[PDB]
Amino acid sequence: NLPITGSMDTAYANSTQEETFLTSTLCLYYPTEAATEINDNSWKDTLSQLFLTKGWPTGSVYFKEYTDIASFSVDPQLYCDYNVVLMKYDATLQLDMSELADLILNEWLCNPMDITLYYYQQTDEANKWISMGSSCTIKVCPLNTQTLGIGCLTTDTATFEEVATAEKLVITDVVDGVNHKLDVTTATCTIRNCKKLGPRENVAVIQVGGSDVLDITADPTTAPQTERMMRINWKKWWQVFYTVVDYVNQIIQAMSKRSRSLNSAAFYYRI
Amino acid sequence: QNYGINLPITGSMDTAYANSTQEETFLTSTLCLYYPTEAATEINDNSWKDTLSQLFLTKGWPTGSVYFKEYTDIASFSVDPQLYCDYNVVLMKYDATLQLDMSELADLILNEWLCNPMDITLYYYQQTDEANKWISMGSSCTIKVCPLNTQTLGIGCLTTDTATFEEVATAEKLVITDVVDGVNHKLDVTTATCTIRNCKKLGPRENVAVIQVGGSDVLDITADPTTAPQTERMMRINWKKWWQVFYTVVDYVNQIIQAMSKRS
Amino acid sequence: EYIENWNLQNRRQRTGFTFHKPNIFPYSASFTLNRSQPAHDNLMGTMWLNAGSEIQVAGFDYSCAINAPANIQQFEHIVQLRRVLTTATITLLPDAERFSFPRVINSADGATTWYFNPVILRPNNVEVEFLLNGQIINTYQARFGTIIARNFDTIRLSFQLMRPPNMTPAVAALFPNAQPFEHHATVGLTLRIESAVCESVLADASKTMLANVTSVRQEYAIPVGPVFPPGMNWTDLITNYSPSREDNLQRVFTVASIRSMLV
Amino acid sequence: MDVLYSLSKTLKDARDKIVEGTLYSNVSDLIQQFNQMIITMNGNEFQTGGIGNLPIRNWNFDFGLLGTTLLNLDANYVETARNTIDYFVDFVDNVCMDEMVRESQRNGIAPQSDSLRKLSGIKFKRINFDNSSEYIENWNLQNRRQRTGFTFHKPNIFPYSASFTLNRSQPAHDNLMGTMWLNAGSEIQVAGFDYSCAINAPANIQQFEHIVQLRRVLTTATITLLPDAERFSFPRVINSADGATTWYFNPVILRPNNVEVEFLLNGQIINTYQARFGTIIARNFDTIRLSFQLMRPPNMTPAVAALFPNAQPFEHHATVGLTLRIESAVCESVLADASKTMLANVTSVRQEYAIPVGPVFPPGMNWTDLITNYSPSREDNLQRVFTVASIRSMLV
Ligand SMILES: *[C@@H]1O[C@H](CO)[C@@H](O)[C@H](O)[C@H]1NC(C)=O
Ligand SMILES: *[C@@H]1O[C@H](CO)[C@@H](O)[C@H](O)[C@H]1NC(C)=O
Ligand SMILES: [Ca+2]
Ligand SMILES: [Ca+2]
Ligand SMILES: [Ca+2]
Ligand SMILES: [Ca+2]
Ligand SMILES: [Ca+2]
Ligand SMILES: [Ca+2]
Ligand SMILES: [Ca+2]
Ligand SMILES: [Ca+2]
Ligand SMILES: [Cl-]
Ligand SMILES: [Zn+2]
Ligand SMILES: [Zn+2]
Ligand SMILES: [Zn+2]
Repeated sequence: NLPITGSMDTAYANSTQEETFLTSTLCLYYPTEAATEINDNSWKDTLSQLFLTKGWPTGSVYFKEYTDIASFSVDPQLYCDYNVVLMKYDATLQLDMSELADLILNEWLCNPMDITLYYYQQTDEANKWISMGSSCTIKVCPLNTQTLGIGCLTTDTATFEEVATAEKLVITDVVDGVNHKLDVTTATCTIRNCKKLGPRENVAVIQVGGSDVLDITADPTTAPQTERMMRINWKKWWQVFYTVVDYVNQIIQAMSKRSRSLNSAAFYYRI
Repeated sequence: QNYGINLPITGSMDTAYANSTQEETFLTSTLCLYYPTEAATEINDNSWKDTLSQLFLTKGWPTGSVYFKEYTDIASFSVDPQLYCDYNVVLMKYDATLQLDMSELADLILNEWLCNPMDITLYYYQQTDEANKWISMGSSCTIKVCPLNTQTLGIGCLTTDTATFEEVATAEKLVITDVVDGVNHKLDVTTATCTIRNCKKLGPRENVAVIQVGGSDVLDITADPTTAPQTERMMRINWKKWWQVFYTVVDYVNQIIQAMSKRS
Repeated sequence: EYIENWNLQNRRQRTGFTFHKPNIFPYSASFTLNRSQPAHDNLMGTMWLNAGSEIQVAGFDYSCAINAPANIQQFEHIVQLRRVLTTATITLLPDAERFSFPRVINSADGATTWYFNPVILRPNNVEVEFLLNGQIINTYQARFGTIIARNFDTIRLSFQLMRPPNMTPAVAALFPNAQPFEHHATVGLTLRIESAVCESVLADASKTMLANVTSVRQEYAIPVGPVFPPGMNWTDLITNYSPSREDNLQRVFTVASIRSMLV
Repeated sequence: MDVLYSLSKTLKDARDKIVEGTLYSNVSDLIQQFNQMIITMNGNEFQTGGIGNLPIRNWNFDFGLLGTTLLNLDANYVETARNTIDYFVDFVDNVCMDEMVRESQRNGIAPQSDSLRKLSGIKFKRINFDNSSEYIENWNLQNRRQRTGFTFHKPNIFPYSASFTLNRSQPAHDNLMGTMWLNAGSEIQVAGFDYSCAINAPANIQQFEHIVQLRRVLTTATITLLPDAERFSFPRVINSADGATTWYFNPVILRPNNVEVEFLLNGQIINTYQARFGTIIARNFDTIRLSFQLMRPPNMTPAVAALFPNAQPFEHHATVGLTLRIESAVCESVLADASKTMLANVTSVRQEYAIPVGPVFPPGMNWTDLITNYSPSREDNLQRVFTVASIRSMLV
């Protein structure tokens, strides 16, 4: 990182929207019921041709399908330069969808949490415990300097306080500066000590139907709706895809290139 | 003053404020309340329109000007809703299952539209820009579309076979269709029961205020996903009785009118 | 200087008065709306303060020139100086700090108040024209800081709101494709005449002739006469600066300088 | 230059003092000086003009002397004097214009027009008398290699520069730390902005620095320092440094903390003021260093606490501004300022006659370019043309 000095008299460059569309890829994530209702085996081709009418080259818009919010939340691997997740709304899953958004709208620096040998804690408000798997049931036993438990016995898990049950993804936030013994099913879950670095600008979440319920910040005093969190009312999925295609320029203007240099080596759909 | 986009109007930042014009506008303006049949059902009083007119008179309106129009429900009210009052207030009952229909109705009545007739049998139709929409109304509106290419052949559809078309509306009473711009579309609609119009959203409708009774903020009067604006004419209240809803509308009628602009 | 100009004017020779910050513009805080409607929510126009030796103008578009051709909204402002200025040093600054904060402004006829919520953008294609008798004398394109207007009686400021073709998400949010518009794109301009030369007498920031004459007239309760406005108010005087007013005012200014030699 | 100035001063004194009815005792010395000027100039041929659209003009001096026997001046005497005065004023105006439009790189202090070079001859020094104006006095001091001094009300020392430096930036430009400034004329507005309000800063303090280099040394400078920057306190959409994109700025103004202004000369601290606002005196400096701090308020009201969250998004960006206005200063070099007119006169003459761009000054006499690259050669040429412009302003 170096200082950048700019002149406020500098002339605006021409639109780069065409070039970024030509040199980037767009990944769309939708629920399988969308494909069920559309009932057309060539609809990927149709959406690709419509996106070509919108500027994107053929073969740059990738369509990815997930069963539901709960399943998609197990290690979501976002591939393209720009990712748009069409997330169905359910009044019963307000937390989970939020968690999913909280997982994909932010960058996370995660390290393994070997609970069975080590005692863990959360240093600051950015530190969370992100647990993903088939069934994440997490119980917590707060501890203290004398190494005893507060309303929990380290030798008896039945006394561990309950914070997650049968979860595909859950973010656990406990009181900072306190050591907690953890009881989670390592067989059906993996828990990681994570820090949210900041917003993840290459991922937009469009909530299909419903109202504003997403809360991507653990702080109760903030429920910020960034430009990348859209929400559309719906009755047909074809209308949903038509609006995603038509306002694609608007959607991408709300997004920015990831810019984060990762330690990982994952697969990407890139040109 | 009117709508002088054509010609300039110059003003001085020292011009003294006139007095309140609220009384004069109430005296020269007709007020209409659009409420669902359920409201009249829960209000067993038959002379209740008279009482509401009297209460408005206590609030300044002359006793020939406040009007009350009933509609069965949102679906039926969305069929060619005619608003002929200087100030229109639509009390719109909220239902979680009809969110898109609430949004379509509010978009239709909270905005001005320039609509031209459509002939889905005689011509193909495309949408020019983000303002060009298709607005279909009637008893039942089932609309299917086949996007064409530059060669007029269909994309993921066959023009001859309507079954291969893509379905954007079923049995609707009102629907706003927004397709990808610049692409000719062959259309199939139930013209017997569905009139479709090629419409352009000119701008907000300033004399119509929708009070959403109960519920939350679900109205999305913009086809752009990135924007869900809440204009000052889109109000929301929490309710258990319709008499209290009407009393709230009457008592804060000054606040409701100052949130709207008189008919031009 | 004043007696020299008096003698020169008696002989019909070219006079010259050097003014630091001449009070050449009568106070006028006004606005023009080129696009408007009774709700005052999608407004395009200009608002300006001409005061003394300062012009502060600002062109505002509520739609941010979304529908304007080429995404450019052209704003123009004209100030007709009541006397010709020569050898004028003028500061240009891109922004108008006076029209960059939210304000509630009366309607042209005073019936209602409208709302202004500026978000300031760099003025584009800035063009200052200094004209004399309807002919262009000096032209400055995209020039800021000190400029020289050698001889002019009219200032024509043409500027543009150019919608930025690229926007970051925070920026892209503020300017939606359609109404409602909550952040109105404003382009400013500030013009400051620091020093000029005029063949006529004027008030300015460094002298005391006007203040001396006004003080003497107020101290002895001089009734209003048929030449000068009541109280020797400079705005009225310069607004209707007639040759008869110019002669009387030069006389009293010369006498005031002669008095200042001693008092 | 001194001879041209003396001609102009003699002509101005003659205009002001040779008036109807005045005692000859009032003008006797002036009459002697005027007749001496006639004697010196008589029989001398000059040519002005011939550059740009400035017309070639030929000047011939064959004049009679003024009478000396009157007790009081009458109308006849004044008209007789005025004819010669008019011709001489025309000549001096044309010489001044011919000099104002010319420049040289190596020897720009020396006269450039043929007429002024001829007037630099020894025989013309008889015209020379009282050199009392500030510009001619500084010209004579510079010729004698003495310390020079020009007083400027609001010196135009800072070239126009509206720029920003981002010390923390992202492609989405939403967690931005840096500063933006306008230097223009005698004004410097600076504003440091932190989008996170220094929540992650070590001691909740963000340090901002702004160094401005003056192209000439200023002395005896009265400056006003104010703790806010109105220029960077309203929302704006600003281009990016490359111009590719635009970012958003939504200031909320906090008072600057630990304000420290240093006036430096050759990198040495001459004057220093901490937490001092209003009028300060910088006695001798060439650099201004403004250091200020954004201190996160330890205690906040609910509205203030709502403005500044723990993490992103950041919608209200904390800003601390400083304003520095030089009202009066002294410089050893000529500078444009707000009260004088020499620059405007030189530019006006160069424009009215369509003078081609020369090898010294920037096109159009643009002050920003001149002061940005204020080289010694440019300073010499500028002092020459400014002295000539003042001499011209004595008459025209
Ligand atoms: C920018 O757009 C203009 C307008 O057509 C075009 O002439 C120009 O070549 C484009 N590119 C650049 C780099 O200016
Ligand atoms: C406005 O109100 C004032 C204050 O009572 C009253 O005197 C006046 O007549 C009213 N009407 C007008 C036109 O000013
Ligand atoms: Ca969960
Ligand atoms: Ca327990
Ligand atoms: Ca915690
Ligand atoms: Ca929260
Ligand atoms: Ca519908
Ligand atoms: Ca098909
Ligand atoms: Ca469309
Ligand atoms: Ca929308
Ligand atoms: Cl000043
Ligand atoms: Zn108006
Ligand atoms: Zn001053
Ligand atoms: Zn940048």
